Amino acid sequence: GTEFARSEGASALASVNPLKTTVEEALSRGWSVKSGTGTEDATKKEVPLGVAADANKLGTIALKPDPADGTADITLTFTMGGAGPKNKGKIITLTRTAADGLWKCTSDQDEQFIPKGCSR
Repeated sequence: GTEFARSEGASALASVNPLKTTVEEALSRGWSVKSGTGTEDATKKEVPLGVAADANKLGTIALKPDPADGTADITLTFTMGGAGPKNKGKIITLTRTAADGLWKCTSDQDEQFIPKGCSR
């Protein structure tokens, strides 16, 4: 009824959207990306995303595959387990397709709370 449903969606997207850059910069070096926080590992040539899975209390951030080397499709998901009733259990998915390097955003939210630039 009084849930902040549109702001929840915007907050979730804002937690994962910046990670596109992180991913591209790693792949441009020929390094892999791995989930979580920490330091670059020059032995395995892995760069962490730099963000904790629970950085945003609306939900959880995940990367697949983990680690990711750019030779397969990458997905970054925000799973809204901490959200109010309209958005609880919904998932925003950013996918980078390996064949062309393009990103897309899809959500299974109700259409009216899907953030700008994302589709069903």
